[PDB]
Amino acid sequence: LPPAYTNSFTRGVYYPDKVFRSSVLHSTQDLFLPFFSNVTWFHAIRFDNPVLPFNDGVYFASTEKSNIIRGWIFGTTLDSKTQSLLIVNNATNVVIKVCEFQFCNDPFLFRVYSSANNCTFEYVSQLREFVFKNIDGYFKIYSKHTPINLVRDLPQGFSALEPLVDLPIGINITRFQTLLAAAYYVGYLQPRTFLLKYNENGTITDAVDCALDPLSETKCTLKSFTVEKGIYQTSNF
Amino acid sequence: RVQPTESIVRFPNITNLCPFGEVFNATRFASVYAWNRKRISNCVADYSVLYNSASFSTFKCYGVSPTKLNDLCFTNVYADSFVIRGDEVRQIAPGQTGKIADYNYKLPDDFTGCVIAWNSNNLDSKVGGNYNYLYRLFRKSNLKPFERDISTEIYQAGSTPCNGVEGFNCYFPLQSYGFQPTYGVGYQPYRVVVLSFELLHAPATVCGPKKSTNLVKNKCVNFNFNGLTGTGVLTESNKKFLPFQQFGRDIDDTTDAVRDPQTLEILDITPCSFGGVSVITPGTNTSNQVAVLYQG
Amino acid sequence: TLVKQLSSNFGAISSVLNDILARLDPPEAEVQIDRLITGRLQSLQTYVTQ
Ligand SMILES: *[C@@H]1O[C@H](CO)[C@@H](O)[C@H](O)[C@H]1NC(C)=O
Ligand SMILES: *[C@@H]1O[C@H](CO)[C@@H](O)[C@H](O)[C@H]1NC(C)=O
Ligand SMILES: *[C@@H]1O[C@H](CO)[C@@H](O)[C@H](O)[C@H]1NC(C)=O
Ligand SMILES: *[C@@H]1O[C@H](CO)[C@@H](O)[C@H](O)[C@H]1NC(C)=O
Ligand SMILES: *[C@@H]1O[C@H](CO)[C@@H](O)[C@H](O)[C@H]1NC(C)=O
Ligand SMILES: *[C@@H]1O[C@H](CO)[C@@H](O)[C@H](O)[C@H]1NC(C)=O
Ligand SMILES: *[C@@H]1O[C@H](CO)[C@@H](O)[C@H](O)[C@H]1NC(C)=O
Ligand SMILES: *[C@@H]1O[C@H](CO)[C@@H](O)[C@H](O)[C@H]1NC(C)=O
Repeated sequence: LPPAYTNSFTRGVYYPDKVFRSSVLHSTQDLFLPFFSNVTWFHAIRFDNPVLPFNDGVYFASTEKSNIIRGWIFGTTLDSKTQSLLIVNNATNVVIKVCEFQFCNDPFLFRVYSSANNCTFEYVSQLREFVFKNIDGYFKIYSKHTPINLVRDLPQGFSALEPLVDLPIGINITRFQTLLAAAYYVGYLQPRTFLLKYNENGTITDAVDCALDPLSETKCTLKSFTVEKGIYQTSNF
Repeated sequence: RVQPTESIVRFPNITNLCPFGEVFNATRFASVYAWNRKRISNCVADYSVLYNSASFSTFKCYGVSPTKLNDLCFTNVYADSFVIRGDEVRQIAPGQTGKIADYNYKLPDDFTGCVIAWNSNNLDSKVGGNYNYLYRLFRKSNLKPFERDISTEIYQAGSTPCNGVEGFNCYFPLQSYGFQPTYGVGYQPYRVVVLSFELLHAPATVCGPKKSTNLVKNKCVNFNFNGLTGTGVLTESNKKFLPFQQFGRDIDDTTDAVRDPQTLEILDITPCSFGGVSVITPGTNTSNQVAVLYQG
Repeated sequence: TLVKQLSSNFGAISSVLNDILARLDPPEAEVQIDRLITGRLQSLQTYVTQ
């Protein structure tokens, strides 16, 4: 079945750092998901569990009702010849392992790996939107869950993403694959510059792409969400 | 300016000692081409037993003064250990050339850390031959900083691709050190360790020995909060920090809120009043009495 | 703009003097402090002229 496509509507905005602000505008230069992006749509229910590229960050948005999706695997070759990463959430805890695994052809839910030879890091604990990044050997996860029942597509609205955990793993990453009615979206991040508005309490309420269309560019230049009649200078081609 | 009266420091509880027992007292070192890396955190780094202890040959390092080491809160210090020849100790520096500095191990230009090297001739000398140390000699291009390669393929010097024959114009990139006690000091094997770390970019866990003190409010004091330094009064805060935020900033890009690393309470900081001084006089010809105006 | 000119390195390693006074002794902190002084003097002169 050929892949389907859709458009995200101002989604994937997370707090760039751990510094509090209030009632101020701020410009940041970091990896984001561009507005009105061309995100790929998958249907897992006929099977669709393809290994998807992990270029420099993935915005993983999944809608669930019976908790069908389990986790993700991260690595390069996934044949125990190199180092691999594991994040599995079963009914009790979120297992995290960094070992050499002989991953199976179709790992679902427990047929995951044939064997585990060498292990480096382990950890055992006691609508969803996720963002994964790997910079300077740190694996960062931003997440926030919000219920929705409005439309069967991706609803349009603005929601911030709060930092959850940072795992000092520091491995080489190029590919990933999800661990399995169920559907999920996959979007790719890329380096852009954004403008963020903080309300009185300190929660992101709106954003503007600095380089989407000329009006948004002028808004970014003026550092204001309202622009009056006139002519303004932007840049040089 | 209202002169600050007291000084306070706030650090969390740290009791573990950094795992330097297996770093400097290591019984064996790894090959330099496949250099070792280790992550150190959640410990107090006492440098009084490094600079003021067993004589290390060199302690060249830039960016951070060695004396002030115990007074800073670092961020995810790194330890790298390997063995290089005595002539090769000079190559471990930014803006350096050489086979080791270009094909084996490179440092970034803005490197902040301390490199340590000491004599290791006695423990790494064999009369029959100490050939357990391997070094890189041939590679495609200059290694990027903080990058490791362990590929072992027959290097093609010119034309006539080797295809794994190691014939003419085909040499093995990896060669073995031969270490006798009956050699020179310049050829003597050296055990060298490299420390690299960040500074004030994230919540920190390594801070060194610094006795914590009490806290005071509504008085112009000097304060140290996880290494951050500044002058101002401490007051109760009405802001609402999220449980993932540890600092507060304003339009002026200067900190105005800070969370206590012990009581988990947020504090507001405001500057001490400075103003200006003006003198009011009717002229020295008429009288000498004057009036002083402390502005604003 | 005068306020915001206080967050520029001007060729130093940090934009805050409290991080220059620490982690460094005077002999090599002096050059970076000189760079900061030159930058801030230039900013002050420009503002005064305007
Ligand atoms: C998105 O990408 C697909 C494949 O690259 C393409 O067929 C489609 O026209 C693009 N745009 C939309 C709106 O789907
Ligand atoms: C989840 O996995 C962990 C470790 O793999 C195991 O200890 C635990 O019993 C599992 N729980 C369930 C409900 O399978
Ligand atoms: C990796 O596994 C191999 C084979 O099991 C073993 O010989 C080697 O010592 C292991 N290395 C590490 C670092 O665990
Ligand atoms: C990661 O692995 C891929 C696949 O071989 C490789 O092309 C890439 O250069 C590797 N990157 C690093 C940093 O090792
Ligand atoms: C800030 O939070 C308080 C309490 O949660 C709420 O009453 C108030 O409306 C919030 N402010 C804004 C601008 O949403
Ligand atoms: C190495 O061991 C000796 C005792 O054998 C001890 O005095 C010294 O402090 C140790 N050095 C390190 C770095 O642990
Ligand atoms: C440190 O110890 C004190 C008492 O010894 C305790 O109250 C506090 O919760 C501990 N942790 C921190 C972060 O201060
Ligand atoms: C000072 O005051 C006296 C008395 O008012 C006056 O005669 C004189 O001219 C004034 N100036 C000087 C320089 O004395």
